[PDB]
Amino acid sequence: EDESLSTNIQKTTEYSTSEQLVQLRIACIKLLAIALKNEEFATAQQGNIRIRILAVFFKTMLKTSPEIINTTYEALKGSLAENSKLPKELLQNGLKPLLMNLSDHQKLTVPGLDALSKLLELLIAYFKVEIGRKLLDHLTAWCRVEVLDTLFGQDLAEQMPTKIIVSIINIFHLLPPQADMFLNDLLLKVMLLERKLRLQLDSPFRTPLARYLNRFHNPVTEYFKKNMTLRQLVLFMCNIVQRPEAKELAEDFEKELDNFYDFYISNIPKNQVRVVS
Repeated sequence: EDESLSTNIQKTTEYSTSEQLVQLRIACIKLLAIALKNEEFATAQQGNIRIRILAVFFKTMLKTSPEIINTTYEALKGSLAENSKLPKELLQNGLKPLLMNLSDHQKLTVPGLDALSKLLELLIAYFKVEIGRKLLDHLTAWCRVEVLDTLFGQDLAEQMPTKIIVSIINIFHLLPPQADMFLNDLLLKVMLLERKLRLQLDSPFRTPLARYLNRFHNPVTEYFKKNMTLRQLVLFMCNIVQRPEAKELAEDFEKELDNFYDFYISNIPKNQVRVVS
């Protein structure tokens, strides 16, 4: 009910003006991106006028509509080719409400984490990899027992904690490539969450974990070779590799079958009680 209109108010009309408003917002975003792609037309005019619309581009990554999010992500990835150091103040104001939403609030949203991923496809302002610790803290606080007791009795694809956990696992894919000490914790937590929901087939959060695993995919082969006595890890990895979102983890396994052969052949006579496994 503010200055977007002249005579067509929005407190008595729904879906007749909201779609037109969304199309108007994405059209203005496309026009600003096309104008910003032109040199000396919006770049060197008035000094900081591209900063004034990059603040708009960071302010529009909090709308709940995914279409506006995808459009402004296309605008950012088309407009940040002409990057500069001079943006240093709006980064402490653009991605700041989302990172403050990420804190000890315990009520995260799905398009908020979607916009967090779309902003997380950059490499600046989160050089400290401590976002993963808060993400695992929120993941452990979303896979509790009391919230999973609300999951009892219904399905597992229309529930809000399932979508939140899927988004949390999904934004582990775009983390900075440091020494991922959150590999073992994340893998054990997803396997314990699958065992606690007692599902032994395809699960909702195996596709974001496959997108996490095929990205690094060098230490996960050694983590797999260090744990082959676990039946559930073998079933989990054999279901992950067949997914089309793990096209490079598949060829990482095809050149290591003989190591698996020598492992199982040399480890049969040590036990001789779990040979069928």
